[PDB]
Amino acid sequence: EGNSVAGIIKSVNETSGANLLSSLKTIKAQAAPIYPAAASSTGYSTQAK
Amino acid sequence: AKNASEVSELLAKSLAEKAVVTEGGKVVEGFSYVSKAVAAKVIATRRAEVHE
Repeated sequence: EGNSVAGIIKSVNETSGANLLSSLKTIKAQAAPIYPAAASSTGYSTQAK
Repeated sequence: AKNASEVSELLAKSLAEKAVVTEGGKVVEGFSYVSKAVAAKVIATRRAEVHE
């Protein structure tokens, strides 16, 4: 996993001037940190029991 | 017949865009000039790709 600034720098450099502002929220969300989703419950683990 | 006015203009423009430069009555063949609309597109595509 390379860092997201070099992903921002690359994915802005390989973008034409016509589709630039259309594609910024793609690059904004592709370089977001992962905040993992609230999964299914599976309550009361082995050590919790 | 009713498009013959358009036949004449393309005869003129093909001779107009293939125009030769005369200095003293005689032509200077092998003379290359760059227009002020050609050079204004070289400025405009360079002002576009630096603004990008």
